[PDB]
Amino acid sequence: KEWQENKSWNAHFTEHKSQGVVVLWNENKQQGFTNNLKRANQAFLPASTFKIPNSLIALDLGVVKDEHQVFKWDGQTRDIATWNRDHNLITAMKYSVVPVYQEFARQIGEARMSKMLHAFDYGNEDISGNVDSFWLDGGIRISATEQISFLRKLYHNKLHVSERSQRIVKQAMLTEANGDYIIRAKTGYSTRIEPKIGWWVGWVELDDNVWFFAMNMDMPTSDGLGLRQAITKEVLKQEKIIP
Amino acid sequence: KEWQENKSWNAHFTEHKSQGVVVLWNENKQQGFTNNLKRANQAFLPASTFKIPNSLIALDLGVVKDEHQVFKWDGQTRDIATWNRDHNLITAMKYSVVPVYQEFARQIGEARMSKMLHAFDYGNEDISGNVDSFWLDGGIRISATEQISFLRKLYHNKLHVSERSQRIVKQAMLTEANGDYIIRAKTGYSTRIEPKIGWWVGWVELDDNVWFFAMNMDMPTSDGLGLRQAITKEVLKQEKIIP
Ligand SMILES: [Cl-]
Repeated sequence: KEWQENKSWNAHFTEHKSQGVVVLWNENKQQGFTNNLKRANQAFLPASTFKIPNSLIALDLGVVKDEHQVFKWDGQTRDIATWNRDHNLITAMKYSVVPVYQEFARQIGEARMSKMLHAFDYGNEDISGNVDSFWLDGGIRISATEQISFLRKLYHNKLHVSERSQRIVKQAMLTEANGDYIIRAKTGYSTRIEPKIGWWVGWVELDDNVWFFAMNMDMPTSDGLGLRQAITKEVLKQEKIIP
Repeated sequence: KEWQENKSWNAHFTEHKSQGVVVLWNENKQQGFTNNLKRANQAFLPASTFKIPNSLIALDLGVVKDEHQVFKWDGQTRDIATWNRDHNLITAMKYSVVPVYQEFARQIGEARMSKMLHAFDYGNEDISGNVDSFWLDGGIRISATEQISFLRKLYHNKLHVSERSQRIVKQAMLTEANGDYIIRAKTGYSTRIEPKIGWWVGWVELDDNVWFFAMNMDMPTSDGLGLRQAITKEVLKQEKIIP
């Protein structure tokens, strides 16, 4: 649980006229690195990163049966095109399809949702809002360092849900894989309360180690959204974690 | 019809100066495609493609605890540099580490191995030869279309082992992923009995379909190994399956 601040990464942000935080955790060595200890420990709305615990709970309670169950589009056209189609758990996570996840949350219900999040130690002690809204409207907050602590539990199958639920969600988090590395992760974009931010949280699997990461950054327009991944990958490259 | 022959792809073999087959299977439409209906049905030694059933059997019997268990290098240098290190199930499949897998076969034993392959309906189901080498220089043979038949059952969690064993092995088969597709697959190089061949078998996961593949090509020399993937992706691209 030992930490180093590297202000030198601030350059990856200033390059884009942005502000933000990257937090890395070396699993083998049990050491953390961040450009900004303060912001690393500040709590923000999780927006679509909340689909990770939402997925786990829906699977564990059998709200969702498996990763192939189809959730049919409701016929209402929303302004994100990829939402306007049938989804399973994999594609719902891939395209961050809020309406699907909102239906999951309703079936979970407020009482089980609250208890499972307490079991996960996820988020602030007193959450609030409606069950299908709280994770959007500002009823729950989490810091990049707290995202890492949660992801390390999931990695290790240590959360208070079945092993099966955790394996399925880790499959759903798969984002990139090559001969050098696998990334399992989830993006977020929080717009409903200031400051508007983007998220990318997850890990990098190597042959010999795993690097957990969580980043957030100011995101006043959707124009910068690609920086969530690019800035994280710049830091991974600089740190020789990926080529 | 159910099966369609597309000699068009033969051009990918000769443009890279070799010979072989590709079999594709459309899961949604239950349709098959190959450039050589004949060689598609021809049985060869599975070589390291046998790591898929071997892994499944090892996990299900508890010979292997999970994907993190470490198999320590014995300190003897072998031909392939990447073998000369510690491995877990994920790295052992990535690097095709025969020594690890032989140790599995010995602990499984001839009687359980034979029974399991009967229940998998795997190729000629014949394990005459060394229990720790039959897939390499022994009596077992399998066709590309029998590979696909087996791989379909694995995809659907319908092999006679636990769901957990199947999900772990499908994780271990992860070869490539991006915003376009996921490939789960395993390579094979058979050199001890003629004709020498290369395999690549697995599947391509898309948003709303899965394309199983099984391919084998002549490999008189280890210089063509790279072609196993290259010819398959050439075919995949031509069929508009991957960009
Ligand atoms: Cl996976």
